[PDB]
Amino acid sequence: NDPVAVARGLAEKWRATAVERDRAGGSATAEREDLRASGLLSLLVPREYGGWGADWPTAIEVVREIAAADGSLGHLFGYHLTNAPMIELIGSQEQEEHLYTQIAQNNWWTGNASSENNSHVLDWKVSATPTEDGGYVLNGTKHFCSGAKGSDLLFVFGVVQDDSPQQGAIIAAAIPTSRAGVTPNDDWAAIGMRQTDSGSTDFHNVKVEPDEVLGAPNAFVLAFIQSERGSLFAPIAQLIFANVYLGIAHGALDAAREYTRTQARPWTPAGIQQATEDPYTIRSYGEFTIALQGADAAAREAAHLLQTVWDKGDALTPEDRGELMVKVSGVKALATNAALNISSGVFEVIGARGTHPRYGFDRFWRNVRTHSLHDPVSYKIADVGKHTLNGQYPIPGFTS
Amino acid sequence: NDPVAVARGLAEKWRATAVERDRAGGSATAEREDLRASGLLSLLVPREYGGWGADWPTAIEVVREIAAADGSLGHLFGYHLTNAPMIELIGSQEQEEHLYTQIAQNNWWTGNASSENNSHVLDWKVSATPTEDGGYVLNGTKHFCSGAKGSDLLFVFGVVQDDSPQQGAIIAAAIPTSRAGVTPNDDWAAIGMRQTDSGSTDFHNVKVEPDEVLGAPNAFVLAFIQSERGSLFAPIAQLIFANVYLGIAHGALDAAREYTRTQARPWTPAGIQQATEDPYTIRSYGEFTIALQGADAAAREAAHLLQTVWDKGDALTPEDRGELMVKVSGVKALATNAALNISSGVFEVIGARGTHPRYGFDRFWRNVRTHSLHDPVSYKIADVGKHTLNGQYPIPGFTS
Repeated sequence: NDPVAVARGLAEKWRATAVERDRAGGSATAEREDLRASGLLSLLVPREYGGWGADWPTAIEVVREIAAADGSLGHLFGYHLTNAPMIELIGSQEQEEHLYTQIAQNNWWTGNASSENNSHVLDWKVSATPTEDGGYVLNGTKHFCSGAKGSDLLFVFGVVQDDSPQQGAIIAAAIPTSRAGVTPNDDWAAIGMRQTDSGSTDFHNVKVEPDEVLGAPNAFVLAFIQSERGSLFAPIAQLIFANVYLGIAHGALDAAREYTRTQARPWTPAGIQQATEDPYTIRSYGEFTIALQGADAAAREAAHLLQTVWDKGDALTPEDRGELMVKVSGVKALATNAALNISSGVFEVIGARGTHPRYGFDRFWRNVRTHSLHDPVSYKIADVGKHTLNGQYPIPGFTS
Repeated sequence: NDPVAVARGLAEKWRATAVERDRAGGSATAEREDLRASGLLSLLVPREYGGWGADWPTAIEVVREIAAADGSLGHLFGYHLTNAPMIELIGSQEQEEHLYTQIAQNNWWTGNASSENNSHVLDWKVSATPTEDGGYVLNGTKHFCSGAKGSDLLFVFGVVQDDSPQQGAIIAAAIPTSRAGVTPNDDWAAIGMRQTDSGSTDFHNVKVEPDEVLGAPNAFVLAFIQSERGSLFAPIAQLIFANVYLGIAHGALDAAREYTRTQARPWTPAGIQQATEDPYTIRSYGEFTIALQGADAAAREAAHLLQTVWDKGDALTPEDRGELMVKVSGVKALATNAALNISSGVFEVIGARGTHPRYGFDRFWRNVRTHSLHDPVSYKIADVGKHTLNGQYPIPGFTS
């Protein structure tokens, strides 16, 4: 009924273990179970199929709530949300009905071992060999996945690399993570985003049934070229990422605020009497708040635009998609730079004693600093620039 | 007799284990021994007493080289260098001859358990109780020390808090760290500066002998009020800190450069062929370099000014000290800002694979994010502003 309230409940529960979990790293097994039990995994699945049928702005509010409590869980959950929509972006009506129903009925976690955003297709590690029955066999190791480990349903891409008619095609499929031959490894380590389970997954002679293949061979690339509905992949993922960062930024700001009010001491050599009345501390909080004020407002407008474009279905035009991606690109930039600035900047007001690991105050920065590198913010900014000056739209792809 | 070359040798040696040492934290036992063996501990001790007799600019270059290798070791060594000068600043010539000679001949580490920079004196934790023979007994626990643990000679402050004529005076002393009742604890933990040994030290009925008391009771406070030679305490320490930050920034920049050249991949969706030819990567390296170019140049000028004021001895004037502190305050701000900006910003050019803990790339940011909070940069900036607008000099103290 009120997924945001549910998210708030989880956030409250998770704040108590936030420091220890960041320190420990590894999979957040108990928290993934909390999410499973909450029902939120089917947030975006249509109510027709047992899901919550939430709109994009609402699902984003949930992501933000979770991200503020825990950057890793925010990304884990937010990215999970982007997987199933692929089914209606490039998959068939039959697949939509079947898989949406199973996901909501079974409260499935979804994961991906999908695109290699910065490799030419014939160099991708996971190959797809066509079989006589119209399916494929997957082989190879996807070195960077998102939530494969711990997932029930895995959205995987492979490239046909033999010399058949499908040579070079990206094959998208949704298969059970528990299928023999699929090995999601426990090898994720990073300065931040430590509990996102973003390690490697091995595929050893993994069969993909014809009916598990989403769209035609190379459907995603064909959709990108045409700015068809499948080209909504990037604006959706990018807007979710931007909101994860904004959530992390709010988490950092609120943690700092509580510390300034309760633990911080005034700088007595400056004659300050109360930490909360230091004029530079006051200015810093104003600046943090104002940076988020603009970033959040922009992000909210972008979600409404995404809702509009989404609701057009296959009637969307390349212009609709391009205008959306430009707006989202700007939000990704605003969120990246606000979150980095705030998550680092709050230390100035917290002070020396707050560097103790018991506070884990650097987890916010480490989390944003890590994920913000998924794709280069410099080209987000450039895409916006090319639109402003030249009226040009981003070239659709996995990150633009 | 090229101490900088010796320091470069150590930096080389320390390279293979920089990541592991930051990860492990604790005390840098092996590296402290390397420094002991190198002879550098007596860098600023006059040649007449067995030391190198290096000037401030040279000593600072040594600190910078070490800080670039390892921020903790840079702080540890640089802060150690600031201890013995106290003997000249407020102690007698007899004490100079005695203590400088011991430090140099024994290759001693010096540590401190000195000022509580943000507490009124009657609230300081370490009390000093005068004794019949003209010495004192120390009691209490200094909660934040610098290299007390692992030191051979400890510079300690206590406050006279009994009803006596010396009531409220700060007593400075230099005692062997092994003096009965001194217990440097192994309780240092922080997000960065992990091997600086900055934990607490307990004093249980610790006797300070009459000849170990440096200057009259309250000598430092009296020297501050008059801008006497003792007031060089802050400009020395502050300039050292700024240069530790600059060293850390260079370390980060160099780590990034090597990674960009050898490991980074071009962003192929933008059509880039070589990571080293990306125009935004090039711009970022330019901005990092330029920020350090300005901060380093200002730092160098400040070191020359410190040398000039130092060389005046007791003839320095309050204006001399004031102009110096204003300059150093500016360097502290420049170094802080540059080091935070670079140590965070290099991630943008390194990219997602560089977030793996095996690279330890966040250690640079964690180190400067931590120490930069020692005293508030906002008041460094304000002190400069007050000089610029009003011609006012900073009020001399332990941090200004």
